[PDB]
Amino acid sequence: NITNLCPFGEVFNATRFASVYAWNRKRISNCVADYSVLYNSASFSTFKCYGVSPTKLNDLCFTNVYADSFVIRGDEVRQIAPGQTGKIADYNYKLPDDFTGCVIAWNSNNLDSKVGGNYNYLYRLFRKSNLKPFERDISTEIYQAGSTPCNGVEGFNCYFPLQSYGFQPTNGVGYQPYRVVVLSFELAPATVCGP
Amino acid sequence: IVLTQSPGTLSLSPGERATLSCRASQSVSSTFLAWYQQKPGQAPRLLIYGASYMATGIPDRFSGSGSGTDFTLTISRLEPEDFAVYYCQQYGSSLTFGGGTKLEIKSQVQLQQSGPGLVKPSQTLSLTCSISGDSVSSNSAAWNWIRQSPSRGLEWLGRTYYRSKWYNDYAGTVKSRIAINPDTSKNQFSLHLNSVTPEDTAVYFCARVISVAGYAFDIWGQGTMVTVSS
Ligand SMILES: *[C@@H]1O[C@H](CO)[C@@H](O[C@@H]2O[C@H](CO)[C@@H](O)[C@H](O)[C@H]2NC(C)=O)[C@H](O)[C@H]1NC(C)=O
Repeated sequence: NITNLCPFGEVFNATRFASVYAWNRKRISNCVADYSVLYNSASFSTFKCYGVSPTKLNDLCFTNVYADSFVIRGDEVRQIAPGQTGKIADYNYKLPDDFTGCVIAWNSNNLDSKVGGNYNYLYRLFRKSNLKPFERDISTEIYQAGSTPCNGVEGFNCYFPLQSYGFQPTNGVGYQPYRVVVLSFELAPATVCGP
Repeated sequence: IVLTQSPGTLSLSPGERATLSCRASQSVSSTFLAWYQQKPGQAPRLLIYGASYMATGIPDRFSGSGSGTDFTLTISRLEPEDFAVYYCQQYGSSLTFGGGTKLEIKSQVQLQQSGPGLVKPSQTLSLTCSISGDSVSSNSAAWNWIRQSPSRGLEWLGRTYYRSKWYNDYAGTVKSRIAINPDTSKNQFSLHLNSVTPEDTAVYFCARVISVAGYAFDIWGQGTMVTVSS
């Protein structure tokens, strides 16, 4: 019955999104969420919902929601879905098998690219073992790809575990930056639900 | 690991496509293949690192693909200025270049080289590579030395860098008689060879490598030729 708008404005319209390997997470609570404005925006390239169908989100009440945001390459978007495998779904950001939420993505080629090449976006490439769902790894220790221990210094068979996307305004549509926001619902006194 | 350039030589016309091929002796788990284009009389230029990602100020005609033991480069629409040579470089447990294909048709950081160009046989050779626009003791860079001769192609000599202290590496062929010395006071690095032989006649370049950019030779030097003769 409380009447205050959810801060959906700042999440989607933030000036800076973090790298895929250090994705942000935000709690939204004690507010009424109007999901109609998002859907009829036509500014989103992809709006896919698992376990819950849109156009009914204005009903239903949730315990608490989650907003995960980052930026990745345009082609790699299809890896953000349950049961998918790849570099992103193994070493960077993995979704559980029982996901109940929606995935929103839209092209951002005119904000995240620079003339000289943007090297401020990175992604993890090597890891000893795959990730568990919703687990984040931030460390930057040197990966040991061979029999000879590296002892914390890089060299032959001692690779740095992070690599740069290198976005540019002239890249193909498959290699352009895309912004992604993942909403997770959990279905306790419900606090967030629309009018 | 040995890289073999599959197409020998191609002759095309303006407008259509071109297709290259690079083959690895065994699997490259590091996946750090890079493609370089060299015009005559000029230092090589970087095109693609990571086998797919574009470099700085490069049009969209060039495309890269491949994985495992094979790789390919594709040119969408040729231009009369594409009279050049194209190489194929890898990194991992070893650093090796490729033979390369000759194709014929019908900026904020600078490296400057200095040193003598002629030396008496059985003497010492000294070269220096001054840096403008960066600090030689950077945390995320390495400084290399490359040399080229027509009989052997492009050859890797040695490298130096600094993470907590100074670290050096050298190629097995030249281990016994090579030295690399940095100097932070005047921000340079120099190469020394105590003994020289007639076959050493070659053209030398100094190059910078950034670890987050696929270990690709980003910025090259002017390069100078050295001839060993009486
Ligand atoms: C984020 O910013 C966009 C851009 O201004 C907002 O969407 C616009 O809102 C105005 C009303 O103030 C409408 O007239 C435009 O048609 C909207 N454009 C689009 C593309 O939606 C949006 O309201 C802001 N907040 C969120 C959560 O998106």
